[PDB]
Amino acid sequence: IKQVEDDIQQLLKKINELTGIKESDTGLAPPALWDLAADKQTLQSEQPLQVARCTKIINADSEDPKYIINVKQFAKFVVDLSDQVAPTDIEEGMRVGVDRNKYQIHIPLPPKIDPTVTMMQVEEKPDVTYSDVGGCKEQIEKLREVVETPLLHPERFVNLGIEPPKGVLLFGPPGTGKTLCARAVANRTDACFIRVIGSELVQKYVGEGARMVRELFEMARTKKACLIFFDEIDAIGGARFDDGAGGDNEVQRTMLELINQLDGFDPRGNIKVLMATNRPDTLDPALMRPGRLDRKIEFSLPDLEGRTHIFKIHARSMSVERDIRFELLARLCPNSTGAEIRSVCTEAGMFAIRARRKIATEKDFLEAVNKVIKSYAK
Amino acid sequence: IRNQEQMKPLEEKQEEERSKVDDLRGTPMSVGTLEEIIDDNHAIVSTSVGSEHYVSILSFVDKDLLEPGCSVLLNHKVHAVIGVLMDDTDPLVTVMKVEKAPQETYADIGGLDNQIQEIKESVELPLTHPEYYEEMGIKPPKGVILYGPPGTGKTLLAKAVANQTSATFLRVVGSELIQKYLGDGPKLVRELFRVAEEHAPSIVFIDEIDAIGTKRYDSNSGGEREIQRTMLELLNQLDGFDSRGDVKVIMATNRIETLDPALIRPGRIDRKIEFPLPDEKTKKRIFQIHTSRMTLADDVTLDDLIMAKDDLSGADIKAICTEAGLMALRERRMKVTNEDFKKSKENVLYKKQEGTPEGLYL
Amino acid sequence: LRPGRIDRKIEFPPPNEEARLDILKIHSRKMNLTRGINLRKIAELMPGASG
Repeated sequence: IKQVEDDIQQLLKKINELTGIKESDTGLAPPALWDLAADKQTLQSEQPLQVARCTKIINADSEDPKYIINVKQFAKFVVDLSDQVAPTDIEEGMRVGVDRNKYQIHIPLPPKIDPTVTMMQVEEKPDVTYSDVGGCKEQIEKLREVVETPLLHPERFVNLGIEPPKGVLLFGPPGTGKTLCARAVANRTDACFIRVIGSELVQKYVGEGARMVRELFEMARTKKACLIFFDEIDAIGGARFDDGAGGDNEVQRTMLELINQLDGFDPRGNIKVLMATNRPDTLDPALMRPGRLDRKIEFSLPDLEGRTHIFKIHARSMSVERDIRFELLARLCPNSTGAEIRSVCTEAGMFAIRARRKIATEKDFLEAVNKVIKSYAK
Repeated sequence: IRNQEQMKPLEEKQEEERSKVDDLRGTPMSVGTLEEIIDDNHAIVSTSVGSEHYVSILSFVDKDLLEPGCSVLLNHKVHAVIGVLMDDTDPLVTVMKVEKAPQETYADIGGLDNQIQEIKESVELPLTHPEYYEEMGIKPPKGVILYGPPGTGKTLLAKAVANQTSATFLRVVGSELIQKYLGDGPKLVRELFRVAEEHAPSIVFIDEIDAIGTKRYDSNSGGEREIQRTMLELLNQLDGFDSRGDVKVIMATNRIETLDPALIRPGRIDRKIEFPLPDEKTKKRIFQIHTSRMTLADDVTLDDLIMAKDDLSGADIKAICTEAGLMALRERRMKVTNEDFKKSKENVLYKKQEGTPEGLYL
Repeated sequence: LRPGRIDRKIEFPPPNEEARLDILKIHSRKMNLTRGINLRKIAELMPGASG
């Protein structure tokens, strides 16, 4: 029954496309297909590049009318009179423009400030919002002021004549909500969260590493308003001042290259940088220094009242009987950060499940402390 | 009759479509690669041929089955998409076997019982019961750590558990992730995670490493950089994304006091599982199953050999029998005698010790 | 060394006077020499030494 319909669907699309390919075939054509994953009522006529792929390159200029710009190993051929209109923007090549190398060839579109080819994680908006707040409370308050507020109300900052920082720093243990906090603002702030793992950027062969740093920044510039999330930069973050001793130079080159882009001629833009370190101490003075790093946002030993808010979050899912109060126990319990506070609770539900009861009890809670006290000490 | 009516115009239309594809399909058909996906009805392609031609895609194949960097078929002079290539290589990642439902069960070991309930409650139990996790509102632990002198029951228990649990088991050898090559080691851990995600739900058995033992107080060092570079990415994968069941982790280490608390991270791992030492009664239990398999005789005194034993786990025991069994086989008899048991018990005793005693605390 | 990741681990003896006599014999079957030689003497001349 379905089958008849499916056959009719191929056939109708086929006849219209055959006519279009016959036509497109004449005069040749660019890189070889259409992929849609936007809308067809918004179509670009600037396409990203850093090299010029050419396939024909038909154009209008007086000194010749089908001028080409390559740099490729075989056919690196170029314009016959320098700097005369060639690519037709991104006609017959889809990234034809100009070569980074240069041969005094025309630039309708630049070889820098483009997304180009990449290896990237861009991660569309999260879903999380408040999940360990209580001692993560301070960290929230400041992060909104730094990241969100400039994008929400920029016009205000200009009247005053103040410009906001470009980077903030995160430290303390990950997966305690140090980590959550960066995603939680990413979802609220509505700007693309771009996740680069510094350790990945590290490569087997030199110069490549610099190349990567550069590529990231060109993309970053184009899109204006974005967040670069650096996962535990210490691999190519500082430790280091020793000036080589055998490929401690290669990692240092990447670290120095990043500085160039930051301190350089670029300016901030709407670009925000979140850095992630273990203990901030590791990192070098150049990475610390103002005119790139200014605010360092911290974590902390959570006050008692705080613990309760986290427990309060947890208690909506967890079947309870409220006639007992967790805060009294919590004063007696070891002082520990947010992650252990959720974990003891999580342990508590299991004992119930064995007991063959569906509601929490005072009894469950007593048990959890003995295991947990043991677990840090292994 | 309703069917007939659809059928009359259809049959020809059905043939016509097949004729139309065959025109495209016509030999040869060159493989090439889609560089990148430019969503405003474009894409980047690298051709090792010469010509490229921007075409509309056929309706069998769509762009939703096109991924960046994919291999696709191009014609050699009209360079159009017939289909995407369906021929893919071997997982190139570090040593893995995947196995659905292994032979062995956990009824063969005995006297170890408590530990067996611990893994049970964590791994097996949520699969069995949705709604018990809903009441509580939480996940069973993501992962556990099994710690003891190398697999005498650690290893046994894992094999057993994969049959029970009825999902794909993937066992990875962790040392093998270590490479003295700058790119190789990180690429492997990221491929290891990639492979997990496809096969989900899945069980990850991590065989012990040297490299989870070292963190220092630097976060990377001028020493062997790679072992910590790798160690970090293990963490990032874990504290980035929590599974209730999509990935279950079994971790194994000889000693857990080598490990780092960074590595544990409470609220992923909450369970630390400890195999007790050899306890006297247990030795007899484990043994009774091993002898059953083998010939047995009415001059065997089961207790006497166990009594003579002290601080020996199941593996040596499984081993003693096997050794003795060989002697018998040389004699070409299937009868077992005391004598056999004595020589084998002596060989294994000879080899383990040369120490001096710290007893006599009385 | 952990047992049961082991099966048999077998000794290979260091060479000896009996042994040396017969390897010499094998080798000699590859090349032509006189008949009427006492080889027995020759192995003895040897102290310990590898095959």
